[PDB]
Amino acid sequence: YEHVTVIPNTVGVPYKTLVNRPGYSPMVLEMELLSVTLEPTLSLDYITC
Amino acid sequence: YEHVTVIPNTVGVPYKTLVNRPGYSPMVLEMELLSVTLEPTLSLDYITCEYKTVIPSPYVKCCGTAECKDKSLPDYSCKVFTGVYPFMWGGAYCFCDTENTQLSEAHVEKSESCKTEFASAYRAHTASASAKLRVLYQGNNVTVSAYANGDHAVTVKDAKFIVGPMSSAWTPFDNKIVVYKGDVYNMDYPPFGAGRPGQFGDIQSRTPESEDVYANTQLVLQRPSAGTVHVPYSQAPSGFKYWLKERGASLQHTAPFGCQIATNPVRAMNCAVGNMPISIDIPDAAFTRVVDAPSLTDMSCEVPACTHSSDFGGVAIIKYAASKKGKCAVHSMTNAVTIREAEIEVEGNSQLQISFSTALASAEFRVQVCSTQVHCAAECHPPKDHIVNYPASHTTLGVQDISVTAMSWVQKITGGVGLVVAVAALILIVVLCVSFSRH
Ligand SMILES: CCCCCCCC/C=C/CCCCCCCC(=O)OC[C@H](COP(=O)(O)OCC[N+](C)(C)C)OC(=O)CCCCCCC/C=C/CCCCCCCC
Repeated sequence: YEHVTVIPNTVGVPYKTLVNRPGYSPMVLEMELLSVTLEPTLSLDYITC
Repeated sequence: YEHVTVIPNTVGVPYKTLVNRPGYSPMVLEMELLSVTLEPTLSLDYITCEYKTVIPSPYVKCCGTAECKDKSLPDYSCKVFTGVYPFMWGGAYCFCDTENTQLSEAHVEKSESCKTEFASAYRAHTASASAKLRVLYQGNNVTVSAYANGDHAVTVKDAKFIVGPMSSAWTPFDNKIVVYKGDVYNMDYPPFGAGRPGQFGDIQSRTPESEDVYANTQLVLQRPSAGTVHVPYSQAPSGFKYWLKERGASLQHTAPFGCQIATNPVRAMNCAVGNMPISIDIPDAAFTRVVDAPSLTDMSCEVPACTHSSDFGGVAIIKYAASKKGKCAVHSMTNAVTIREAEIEVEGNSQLQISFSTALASAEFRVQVCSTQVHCAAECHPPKDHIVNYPASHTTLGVQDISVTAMSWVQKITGGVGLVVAVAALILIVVLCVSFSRH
């Protein structure tokens, strides 16, 4: 059962989301962003020494 | 005690029936059709096969002219060609350069493959239905097989079953059918002895072992090439071989109602048309006195969750208080809702769970445990899967006005419009009364 949810991008703060499906008992998932990384693609221009 | 009921002819879908004999605890029987077979009566018109052209070695008459003979062979042809100068390997065959004739002659016959490779052209009169049924009786599955003509009652476990007759005479075979070996086709083959050349039926025979053969292949003899001792001819190619390539799709792949076709004998299996009248006779020893049966009071029913998903997508929980321990019949008194369970064990003060299938988006129905019924209702969600590999267990949604609760919107709008119309009519009639009093 695909369940799309949105949590704020804050790191280290747990967020509880409710996964509810008819015929099945509701499920709650506790999730917590441990780390988020942004990796720029670099195109070196020149080296200075 | 004898009971009669009618079930839809759909194969593989169980149905529940209620046997409410007065003075006894009601009994619920479940019957499911395992297979339904139609086997038409066949009369063999003729057979077709590949022909062979029998050519005797030509008679080349040296220094003279031969004469055409005559006989009654299937497609006998004879022609005398004059002016031939045939050559064999060692030199000319005829002494003189001319005044020679060749007596070419040929006929046709059944091949030797007609014992194995043939197509039978039948005439299907009428079907003799026969059904094999599985009935859940006394909490036991017992398989009952019998003819479906409404007669030929069969007895198992002291019960007497009579099944049929078919509610519909529909059959997937026309009057004229042909069977190759496993396939059957609905085709209108030519009359025996009137078959066209180069088409199915160019050579016919009453039986594969018969000797008399009709063959119309327009065999025409042709003039032999100069200096050759052959017998050329022009003939329409075998129509049976042409048919084999251009057969098309058999009845097994084109029949409606999801029919299945077999052979030896030819049958039509699982025709999903009509309904099956079935009558059951049960011994009095099977029933129980209503007093001796457990009695149930203080029944409450709730639906924790439900879904109209064609596969018992709903569950109902029923609380109850029982007089004594014993089996009890569960029956849904609403065609729109089908309940899987048939009988249940009941004891003390406890609760029991049942599963039901429905098409209503809002379920409202009365479940009748033995001798006592309870109202039940809840909302049904729609399922997520679009397609499934099995038929719907429940019946159709409903032939009439089974729209869901939250039709309260319809009630509200209709009531408001009716109130406005009633107010307008009242104003009209009061002013009419006032104006009619005035004079
Ligand atoms: C001044 C103007 C006058 C002009 C007159 C207008 C005439 C127009 C009409 C002609 C009628 C058209 C019918 C077409 C033929 C269909 C036949 C059919 O094949 O019939 C399908 C079935 C009916 O079965 P039957 O009874 O005939 O079979 C029993 C048969 N016998 C009775 C013989 C035993 O139909 C079903 O079952 C399907 C069930 C599906 C139910 C759909 C529910 C739709 C509900 C919508 C509600 C909207 C939400 C409200 C929200 C409002 C908020 C404000």
